[PDB]
Amino acid sequence: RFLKVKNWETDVVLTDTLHLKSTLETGCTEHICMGSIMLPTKDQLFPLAKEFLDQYYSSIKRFGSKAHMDRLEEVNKEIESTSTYQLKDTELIYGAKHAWRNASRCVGRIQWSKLQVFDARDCTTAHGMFNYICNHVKYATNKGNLRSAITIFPQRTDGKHDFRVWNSQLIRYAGYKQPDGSTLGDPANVQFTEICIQQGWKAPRGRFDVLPLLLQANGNDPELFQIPPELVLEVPIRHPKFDWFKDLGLKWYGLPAVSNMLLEIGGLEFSACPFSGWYMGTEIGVRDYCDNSRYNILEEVAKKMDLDMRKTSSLWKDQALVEINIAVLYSFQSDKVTIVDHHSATESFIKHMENEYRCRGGCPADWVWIVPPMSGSITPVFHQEMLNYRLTPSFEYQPDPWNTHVW
Amino acid sequence: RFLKVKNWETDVVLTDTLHLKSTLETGCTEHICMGSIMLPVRTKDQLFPLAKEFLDQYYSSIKRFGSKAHMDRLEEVNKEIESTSTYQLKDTELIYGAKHAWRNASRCVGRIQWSKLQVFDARDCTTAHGMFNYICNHVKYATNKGNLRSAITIFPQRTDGKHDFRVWNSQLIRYAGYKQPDGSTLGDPANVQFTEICIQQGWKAPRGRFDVLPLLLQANGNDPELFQIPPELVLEVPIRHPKFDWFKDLGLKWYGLPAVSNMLLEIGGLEFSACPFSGWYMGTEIGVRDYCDNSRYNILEEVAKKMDLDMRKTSSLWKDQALVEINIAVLYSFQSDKVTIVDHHSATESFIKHMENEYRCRGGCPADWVWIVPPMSGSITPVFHQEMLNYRLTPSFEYQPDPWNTHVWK
Ligand code: HEM
Ligand code: HEM
Ligand SMILES: N=C(NCCC[C@H](N)C(=O)N[C@H]1CN[C@H](C(N)=O)C1)N[N+](=O)[O-]
Ligand SMILES: N=C(NCCC[C@H](N)C(=O)N[C@H]1CN[C@H](C(N)=O)C1)N[N+](=O)[O-]
Ligand SMILES: C[C@H](O)[C@H](O)[C@H]1CNc2nc(N)[nH]c(=O)c2N1
Ligand SMILES: C[C@H](O)[C@H](O)[C@H]1CNc2nc(N)[nH]c(=O)c2N1
Ligand SMILES: [Zn+2]
Repeated sequence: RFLKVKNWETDVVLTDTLHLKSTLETGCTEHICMGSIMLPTKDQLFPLAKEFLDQYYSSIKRFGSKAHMDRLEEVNKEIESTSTYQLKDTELIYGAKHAWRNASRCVGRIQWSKLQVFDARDCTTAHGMFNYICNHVKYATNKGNLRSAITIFPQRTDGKHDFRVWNSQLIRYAGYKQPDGSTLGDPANVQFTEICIQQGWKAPRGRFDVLPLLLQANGNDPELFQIPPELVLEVPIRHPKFDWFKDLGLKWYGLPAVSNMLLEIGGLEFSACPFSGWYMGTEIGVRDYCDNSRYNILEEVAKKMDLDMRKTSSLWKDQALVEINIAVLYSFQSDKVTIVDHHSATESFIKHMENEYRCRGGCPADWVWIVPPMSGSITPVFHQEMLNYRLTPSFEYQPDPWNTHVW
Repeated sequence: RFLKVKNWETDVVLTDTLHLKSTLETGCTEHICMGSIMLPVRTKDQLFPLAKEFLDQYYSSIKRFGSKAHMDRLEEVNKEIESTSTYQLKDTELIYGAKHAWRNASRCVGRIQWSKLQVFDARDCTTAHGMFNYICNHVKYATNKGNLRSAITIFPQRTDGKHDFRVWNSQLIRYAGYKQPDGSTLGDPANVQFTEICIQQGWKAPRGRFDVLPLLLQANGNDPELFQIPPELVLEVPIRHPKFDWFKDLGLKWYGLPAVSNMLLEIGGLEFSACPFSGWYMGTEIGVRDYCDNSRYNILEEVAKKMDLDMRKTSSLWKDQALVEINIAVLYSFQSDKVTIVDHHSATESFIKHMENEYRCRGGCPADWVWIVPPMSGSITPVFHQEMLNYRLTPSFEYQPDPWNTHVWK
C-alpha cells in the first residue's frame, strides 16, 4: 500500500512508496511494536546480486541494456563457478554510498553523495590494515576540516577468514576498573581496554587514553597498533564564559569513526568497513559526558555553577546540560574542527527527507534515533512522522569478534 | 513466546508475557515500523466474545473466576445482548474498566497513579444541560483548590450511532484562538477552528490572549449547546520566574487542570464516546509544548531577547537556554500557588518504577517510547535508556474523529 507521512508543525504530507521495495524484517508485527529496541548459499546469492545490479544499472540509466545483461550473466557464471563474485569499483562506490543513504538511524544523510570510498580489498595483513586506517584517519581529519570517508577491506569468504577491526570506533578512550570500585576513564570501554592489556598494551592508566587498534586480517589473531598521536586530533573543552570549565580537564576527539559494523552489498558482506563523518554536538556533550554510565559529569558541573541540587524541580540538571553542550560546540568551533549543532543537523535532515521523497519516493528513518537527546521538540524532526524499514545495500550490527574468534 | 526488554543504563532485563493478550493491531508490519505515526455500531456477533473476555478479566481480578457469580453474570449478559443487542455494565465493572483503560494507556507516563482514579457515573444523563452539571462537578472535584485529584466522568454509551454523547471541546479547559486578517493569530493557534465553531454557535468572544473557551456539549445525538464554565471553577496560574523579575511582564498564565475530553473509552465491547478525564500536569507539557511549539504560543524569541542571549547563531544554543528558564518558571509558578504539578525528572523516574512493578505483578506494561520520553532533556531521564514494548490491550482509550466532521445537523 501507499503510506503517507505528515509533519504536524507544517502540515506538509509526503507519500512513501520506497518502502514497498523493502526486503528485510523490521522486528515489529501487527500486534507489537519494537521500535525502541536497540537490537531487534549460491542460491541465496544470485537473487541478491540481481537485485543490486538492477538498481545499479537503473541509477546509471542503462536498465535492460546489453551492458546490464552482460554483467548480470558474468556475475551469474562467476557465482556458479566460485560460489561468489567481485564488485566492479564503480559498483562498490555506488553500494557504499547507498548503504549510507539507507541508514535509517543517521541524521547526517544529506551528505550521502559526497562519500570518499577507499578500496582496501587488496589488503592481506594487519600492518596493511593499519596503513589503510592511518591514511583514512589522516584523509578524513583534513587538519580539522573533516571529510566523510569509508575504507572497505576484503569481503567475507568462508567465515573463517574475516577481516575485523575489534575497536568499536577507530578512536576511543580507555576504561579501567579501579580499587575504589569506581571507574577510571570511559566505562563503556572497560572490557575492550582489558582485552588490549590481556593482549600486550601498556595502559597509561589515564582518564582520556586513546586506545590502540586491534586489527584482524584473514581470521588470524588481532595485533595492536598505536595511532600516530600526531594523527589523532583532539579538542580541549572550555566554556566561553565559565573560566572554571577548563579545570574539569575535559577533552574529546574530533573524528567519530564507527568501525564495527558490516557493510552488505549485493549479497557480499564486508565485515571490516570503518567509516567517519563529523560530530553533532549533542553526541559528546549529552551522551558521552552526561550519560550516567559514561563520564557522568553533571553533578561536578552542577556544583561549580552553584545551583540548587536539593530538588529536581529546579531543573539544575537541565541547566547544567545546556552549558556543557555550549562548551563542546564552542571548543570545536574555536579549534577550527568541524562539528554541527542539533538544530542545524535536524534542519538538514528535514530538507534531505523532502528531497528523498520527491526523488526516490521515500526515506527510511528511525524517529527514536533521529530526534536529538536534548531539546527534542524544539527541533523540526520531533514533529515529523517517519517510516522505518530496511533497504539494501546497508550497514548492519554484528557480534563482537572476541565472542566468536578462535585463537 | 517471551520478549526481553533491556535498560541500557542499568543493564536490568525484563520479560514480557502480557503482550500475548494483545488483540488490536498496531499499524506496524514485519516489513515496516510505524512507531512514530501520530494516528495509526457493533453487531451482536462480535459483542458477546468481547463482553466475555472483559468479564473473565474482571472476575479473575477479584479472585472469583469460575464462581457461580461469574457464571451467572455471563448468562445474564448473553441474554441481554441477544435480547437487546447490547448490555449494561454494573457500577463495579465500570470502575474496573475505567481504571484499566488508564493502566493500559501506552502513551501515558503518569500511570503509577492508575489505581487511584475517581470514577463518576454519568450514565443517567439525558441532556446537554445535564452534561454541563456533571462536568462542572468533575472540574470542582478534580481541582480541589489546587490539590488535584484524578477523575473521569462517563456519559451514556453508544447505542445505534445516531444518539452519541460528545464533548466537542478537545480538553474541558483551553484558550481560544483567533486568526487575524493580517494572517497573525491572537491566543492559542491550535484552537482556531474550534473557536470559530463556538462563535458561529453564538459565543461572544472577548478576543483576548487567554480566553477560556465555552463548552460545546452534545447529548443523545442532538445539536451541541454552549455553556460557560463558572470562572470561579477555573484555576489559573500567573507565570513568573524565581530570579527574572521581567518574566511576569510577559503576561503569561495557564490553567492548572489538564482534562482530555475527546477520546473514546472502550470497555467489554461497549463504546463511551464522552468520557472526560483529568489528572495533573507534567511541567514540560506547558513549558515546552504549549509555550514553545512554533505552532502554539511560540514565545522562545521574546524570552531569548529579554535574556539578551546571542541569537545570531543557533550554535550558541539560545533556544535551549531560553527553554530551560521558561520551564523553571512554570514549575516555580505552580508550586508557589500550591497547584499540583510534576517535573519530568520525577515523573519519568516514577514511571520506571511503575513499569518494573507491572512487569513483575502483571507480566508486562505496554509503553510508547516516542510519547513517554519528555520533549526536552530526553537522555538525562531514565526512560530514554529503557527499551519498551508497545501493544494494545483493552479496556482502552482511543481517538475518534472530530464531531463537527460527522455530525448530522438537526
Ligand atoms: C557527515 C557527517 C555525519 C553526521 C553529522 C552523522 C550523524 C549521525 C548521528 C548523530 C548518528 C547517531 C550516533 C549515535 O547516537 O550513536 C549517526 C548514526 C549513523 N550514521 Fe551517520 N553521520 C555522519 C556520517 C556518517 C557516514 C559517513 C556514514 C557511513 C558511510 C554514516 C552511517 C551511520 C550509521 C550506519 C549510523 C547508525 C550507527 C549505529 O547504529 O550505531 N554516518 N550518524
Ligand atoms: C496523574 C496525572 C497524570 C499525569 C502526570 C499524566 C501525564 C501524561 C502525559 C505527560 C501525557 C502526554 C500528553 C501529551 O503529550 O499530549 C499523557 C497522555 C495520556 N494520559 Fe496521562 N497523565 C495523568 C493522568 C491521566 C488520567 C487520569 C488518565 C486517564 C484516566 C490518563 C490517560 C492518558 C492517555 C489516554 C494519554 C494519551 C492521550 C493522547 O493520546 O493525546 N492520564 N498523560
Ligand atoms: N557522528 C557519527 N556518529 C556515530 C559514532 C559516534 C557515536 N556518538 C557513538 O559513540 N556511537 C556508539 C555508542 N552507541 C552506539 C550503539 N549502537 O550502541 C555506537 N558518525 N559519523 O561518521 O559522523
Ligand atoms: N497531563 C495530562 N496530559 C494530557 C493533556 C494535555 C496535553 N499536553 C495536550 O494538550 N494534549 C493534546 C494536544 N496533543 C494531543 C493529540 N493527540 O494531538 C492532545 N493529562 N492528565 O490527565 O493529567
Ligand atoms: C532504549 C532506547 O532504544 C535507546 O536508549 C536509544 C534511544 N535513542 C537513541 N538515539 C541515538 N541517536 N542514539 C542512541 O544511542 C539512542 N539510544
Ligand atoms: C511525529 C511524532 O510522532 C509526534 O511529533 C509525537 C512525538 N512524541 C510526542 N510525545 C508526547 N508526549 N506528545 C506528543 O504530542 C508527541 N508528538
Ligand atoms: Zn514498530
